[PDB]
Amino acid sequence: SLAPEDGSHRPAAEPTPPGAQPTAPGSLKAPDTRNEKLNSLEDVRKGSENYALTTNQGVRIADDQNSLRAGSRGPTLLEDFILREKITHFDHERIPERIVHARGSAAHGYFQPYKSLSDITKADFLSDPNKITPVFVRFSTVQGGAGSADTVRDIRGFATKFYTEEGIFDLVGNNTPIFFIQDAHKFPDFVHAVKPEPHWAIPQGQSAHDTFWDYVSLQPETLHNVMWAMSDRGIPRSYRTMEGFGAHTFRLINAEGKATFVRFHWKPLAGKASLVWDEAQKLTGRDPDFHRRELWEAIEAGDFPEYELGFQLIPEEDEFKFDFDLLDPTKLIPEELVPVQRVGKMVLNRNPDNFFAENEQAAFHPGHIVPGLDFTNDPLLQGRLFSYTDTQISRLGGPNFHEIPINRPTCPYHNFQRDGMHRMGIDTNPANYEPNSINDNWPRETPPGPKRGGFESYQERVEGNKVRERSPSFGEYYSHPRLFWLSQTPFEQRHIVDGFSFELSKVVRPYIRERVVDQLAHIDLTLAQAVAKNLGIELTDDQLNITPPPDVNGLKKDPSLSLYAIPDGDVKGRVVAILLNDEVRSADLLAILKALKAKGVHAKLLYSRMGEVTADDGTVLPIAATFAGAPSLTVDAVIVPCGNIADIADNGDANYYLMEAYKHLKPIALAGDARKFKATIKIADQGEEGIVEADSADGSFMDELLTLMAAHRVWSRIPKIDKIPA
Amino acid sequence: SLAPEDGSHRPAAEPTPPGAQPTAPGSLKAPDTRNEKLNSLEDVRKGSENYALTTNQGVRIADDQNSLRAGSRGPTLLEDFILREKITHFDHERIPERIVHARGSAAHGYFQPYKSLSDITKADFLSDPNKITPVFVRFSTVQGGAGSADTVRDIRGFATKFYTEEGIFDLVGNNTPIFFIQDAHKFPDFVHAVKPEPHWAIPQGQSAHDTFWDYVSLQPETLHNVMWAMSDRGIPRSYRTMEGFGAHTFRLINAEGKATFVRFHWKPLAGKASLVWDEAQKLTGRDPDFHRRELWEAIEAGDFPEYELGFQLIPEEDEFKFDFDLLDPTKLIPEELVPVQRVGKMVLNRNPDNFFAENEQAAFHPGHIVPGLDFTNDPLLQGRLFSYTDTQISRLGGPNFHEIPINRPTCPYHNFQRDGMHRMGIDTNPANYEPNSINDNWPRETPPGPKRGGFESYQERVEGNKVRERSPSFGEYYSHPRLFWLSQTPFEQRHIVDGFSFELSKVVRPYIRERVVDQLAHIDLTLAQAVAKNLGIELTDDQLNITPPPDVNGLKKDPSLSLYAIPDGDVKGRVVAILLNDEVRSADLLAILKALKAKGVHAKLLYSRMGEVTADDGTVLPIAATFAGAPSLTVDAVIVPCGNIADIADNGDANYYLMEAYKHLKPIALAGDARKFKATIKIADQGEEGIVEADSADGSFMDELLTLMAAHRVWSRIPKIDKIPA
Ligand code: HDD
Ligand code: HDD
Repeated sequence: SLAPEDGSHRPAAEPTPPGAQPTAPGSLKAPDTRNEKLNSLEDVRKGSENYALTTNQGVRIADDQNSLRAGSRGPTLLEDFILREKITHFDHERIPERIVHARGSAAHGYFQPYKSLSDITKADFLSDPNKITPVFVRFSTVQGGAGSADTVRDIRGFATKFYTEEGIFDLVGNNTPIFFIQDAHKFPDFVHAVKPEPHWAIPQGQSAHDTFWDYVSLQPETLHNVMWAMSDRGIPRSYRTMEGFGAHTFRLINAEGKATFVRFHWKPLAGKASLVWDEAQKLTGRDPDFHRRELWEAIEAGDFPEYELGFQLIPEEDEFKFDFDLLDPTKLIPEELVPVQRVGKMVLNRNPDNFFAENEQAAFHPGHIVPGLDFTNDPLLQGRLFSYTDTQISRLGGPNFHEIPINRPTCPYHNFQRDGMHRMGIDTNPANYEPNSINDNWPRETPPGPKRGGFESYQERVEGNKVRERSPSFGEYYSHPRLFWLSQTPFEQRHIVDGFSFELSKVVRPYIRERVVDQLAHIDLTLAQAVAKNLGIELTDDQLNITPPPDVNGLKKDPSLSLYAIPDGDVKGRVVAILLNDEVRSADLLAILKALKAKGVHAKLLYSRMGEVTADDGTVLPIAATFAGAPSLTVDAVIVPCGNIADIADNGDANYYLMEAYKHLKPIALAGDARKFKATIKIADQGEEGIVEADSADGSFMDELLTLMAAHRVWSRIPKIDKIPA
Repeated sequence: SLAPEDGSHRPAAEPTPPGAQPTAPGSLKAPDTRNEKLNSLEDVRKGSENYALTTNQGVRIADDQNSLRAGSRGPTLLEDFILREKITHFDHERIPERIVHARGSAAHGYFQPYKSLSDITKADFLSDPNKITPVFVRFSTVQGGAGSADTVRDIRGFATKFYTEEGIFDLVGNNTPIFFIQDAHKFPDFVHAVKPEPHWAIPQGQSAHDTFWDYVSLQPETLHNVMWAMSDRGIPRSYRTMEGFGAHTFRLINAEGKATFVRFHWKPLAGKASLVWDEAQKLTGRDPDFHRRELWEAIEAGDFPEYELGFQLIPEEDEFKFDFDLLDPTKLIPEELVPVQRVGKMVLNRNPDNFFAENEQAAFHPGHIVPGLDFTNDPLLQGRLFSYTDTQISRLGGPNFHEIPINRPTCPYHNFQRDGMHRMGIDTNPANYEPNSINDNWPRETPPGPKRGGFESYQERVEGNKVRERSPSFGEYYSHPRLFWLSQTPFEQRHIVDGFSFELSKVVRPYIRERVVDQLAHIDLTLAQAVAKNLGIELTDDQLNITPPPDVNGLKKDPSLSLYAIPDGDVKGRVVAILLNDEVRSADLLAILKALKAKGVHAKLLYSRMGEVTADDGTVLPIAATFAGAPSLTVDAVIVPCGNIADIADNGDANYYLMEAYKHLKPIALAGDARKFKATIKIADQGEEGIVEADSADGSFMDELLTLMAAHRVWSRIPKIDKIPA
């Protein structure tokens, strides 16, 4: 019942490209990768090799194949305590998934600042460019269950737990710089509207349904984040290729007590890249685990996800200086007005050992701040502070959630709190209260100060009556949506139009579509007309006369809002499909593989069956997957080397592979006789931008392909795709 | 007052076909559809129209848009009890999902027997053909979470709660007649192996991964249910078009105390029908809720799902008369040996009101039997009896899950059990123990009897030592897989071959593929060779020499094991895509639509945009969805009426629609000029079986199409589709 004699059951404990080895728990794959937090989990990591199988009580089991019965065809006996322990534990494996962001993928890593920020913050983790702070990061979707798909259109979560020497700091952000709503009190209304509808629990992972567009049409504050969700930001290529944002204005507090307003940013060093909608959708079926898998494999390959932490900083005296309210989380701060200052780099360099223990049980909460940080009055942030503590009581079984290993501080924690379900800490303090004389008052309060001080809130002035009232300054809904729209490239605009058109086409009640289109007419008439057309709606004269909203502080556009306007391509960690034939020209493959390796681009070798093919020079080529098993959806570009092309010329799946990649705007490269495939995707003999062709795969051929891959997708091809049946 | 003044926000309370109206809670959609259980839920149904919005304590809310703060831009106050109640309930909405069958869709209905079964069972619900028993049924997948996709390849659950006059009877079955393993002690090993792998939590909703095939390769008892899952059984068209089975041998006990062994069956009156793999997988992406949705809409349309309950019955004296053990749940009872006797009909005729409250909280458990039934020593069933009670303690929060309204018996329940979390029932009995004199010993035990008696177990003889030992009678693994294989049509066999080839191709460790192939070589060499070819694996002479397993009691096949060998087509409730153009020939549409209506087949009118198109004669045609919005995956056939075909002849989506429908073997009909599309799918001028074509949609056109639909798919097309790129 055992391992194969060759040791091929066990993956190498070395960095390896996606698909080369089976994936494995982080500590077995990369045992020499360490940080303070990873090491501190060693008390609870449990091995297996050479150990006897036991009950949870430590009793060795002799027969784990059978229940205890009265004769071998008889009834099962109640005294079989081994069976009931095993079954009882199985029967209770599940815990409540998170209310929102139930679907997510996580990894370990570390953070360090570029330079001390003690001028603006006394936060210890930002005080020294050579103090490393471990992190645990969870990326997520928002609406779907823990078993929903990755590549849905949705906001993405981006939560980072920093295990600092002065306490845990959780920066709990999303991949867009705003949220749908203004006050936490409306959170259950918004989330109930986007979630599956309550009578039938449909649809999963989709805002494309009546209730969501109902709420949107009636709550125009939502339109800004909806524009982002309908843009390609809603369907990222990978969690490594999206931005992160804290959304709210927080405060930094320095040693001298000065407060500075701050918004948080994460910049992806692998660049910004998203899928296209037909590709993302079809991908939730071909591989609902695509982003989870891609993150885990990138880490196993050494393509560590890296992010730059950046701050937008606004002096206190500048609170009222924009034409929007800094505390309104439906408003972004344009980088043209306030630049992002580089703060530090985060590297994710190890996967967890057990998803449930480390990922599913992790609890992030934006109230977990540290000295040198503070809140503001943002009314959405204010209510979040209540929820993230409260929800852990059911999700994680009670108030000792900070004792679940993933959640534990690596710095000291001591206080007079006691008991609770599943209490691990055994307190020896004679006192469980303070003030106490019986333990000389320990543990003791600590005055605030420059470093290692107690937490004291910034003494912000509060003046007003007790009111349930929206600030009048929040009552503007169109100008940020319009600034975002004007900042996208024409093809990004087209995809926004297509997203609204596609979603609203799935709204059954036509008046809801109409009301949404009327809201679009208040943002931008070209957008509104283009959506209306697709819905067979005609704008009224009044609608055509709606005055567009004002510019944002004089800005006609801000290109930092676009995924693609300013190139920031990085091909390392991307992947190519190489479509094999039964007689590959080995000279082509040599050159292809060598150029890709030089840029850290991975390859997957595909064929019409599994096993091996032999190349022209006798090289045996192992096959990663079939053309159907690993579709073009899962790769960044497609290369077809020369060889016996007749072998694959009339294979439907091979031809379709190229048609799907073509439709989805990916680079394709055809060497020698592989150019016969140009007829399948209707390329003229002259060739075209985005299809690489030559007599063979040489220096030039690969350089070309790699240049296209750095530009991500071939946007100039878009007019040519609506005619192809794919 | 936000409803549209035309009342179009509210769906009509009358049966309407899929897509015609928004879906609704069953009691608002079909208020006159009643049964005793639905009626008994009235005490907890909560309405809404005309009511003031309140806290849960009944306090009217004035402003549900804002938190209470100090100043309208000030901090949120802890005294906002309205905010905290509303966020608290939200923060705790989730409960743990089911350990297995997390993904399920459910409906209300009723059951009635055809005639009294008093001669063979004293079960009250089967005693009288005029006794109607309310039921609640949940259908499910097995592996994936509650938010996973419906049309995965997996076993399906089919669980029926009968609310009988003598107690709840739960018939908790699946859509295949056996299970993967023999003894309940291995259920967590099997389930852990099929579920997402523990390091990374991948893959969702798929057995296509290493650990599953590792376990199967090492436990040949699994192979029979694996054959079922690899066939088109693993991807049903609808919950209305699969079979249901209790799997285990149970007992019926009559008034005279005679036991008869029984296996339970559900026959779908809508026939057996499945998807094909490429369609199924793509549909998990285009509509992960397809089966849930199809069930709900069939019920709203009046196409109620109906099933006939049947029994395979075996006298006690025949226990040992088969080549396999009756208590072995890896073995089926071939209907050629033991016919299914028709017992009664179940009709599902109303959707729930609230999915969480009725579907998510429902608790089914096969130990919930009633006098007139009993168990056997089947060692899988024996362990199930422990699990389904235990698991509710966490899932539903304690031992009072029977007081959750969907779970309550409709008949009396009284006992001495008290307290527990969530206790609803307020006991007034002076006594909470028996025997007692202080309440005259009430409630009292009831002797067994012909009717309305207490439950007494059949006094089966037990003789043996206390052993953890598998019966040697269970040690045969191959002959049932082989009988199943030999019973399939050739196209079914090919689909089995492709299901194994596709799954093993996702298994990263090659030695596991090889070991599975070797197991197949023990079942049937043709199967094993065909899967080996697809994997690039060469059978050894030893493997080519393995002698096949014996016939099952002289059977070389049983056609009842095939989905399609014996025609059982039913078109009612199926759906057709109609591809419109901007000037449709109205006479064609009249003929098509009326022909479909007469046979209970639905239509969806599709185009390149939403809104309307106008026919030749000026009739205005409402568009249901776009070609891309409602892909051919979601229909059973496609009809292209004549008109201005030039409108759509160059539309990539229109073309691809037909290519996808064609690849997946679906009937396609083309009228007048729509026949120019013949070139898109490569049909010969003189046409082919499975393509209907004529000058118009008059005469025999619609009959020919409906005939194809009654046969489900165009299996003869299979050799044609391999070369088409779609
Ligand atoms: C007042 C309610 C509330 C509102 C207004 C917000 N959140 Fe939240 N959030 C929760 C209440 C909550 C929560 C219900 O507490 C969750 C799910 C359950 C839990 O553990 O946290 C959560 C989870 C959650 C996660 C997933 C953390 C993880 O991976 O485990 C992220 C990334 C965010 N939130 C980010 C945001 C952003 C960017 C918001 C707007 C700027 C926001 N939340 C507003
Ligand atoms: C000893 C463990 C055990 C084993 C051997 C089985 N089950 Fe089971 N089953 C459970 C333990 C369990 C459970 C974990 O207790 C579940 C999930 C949560 C629940 O309430 O019951 C369940 C759920 C469950 C459901 C879903 C009910 C619903 O819709 O809520 C169905 C249809 C079945 N089972 C059917 C089967 C079949 C056909 C089996 C093999 C013949 C089988 N079970 C063996």
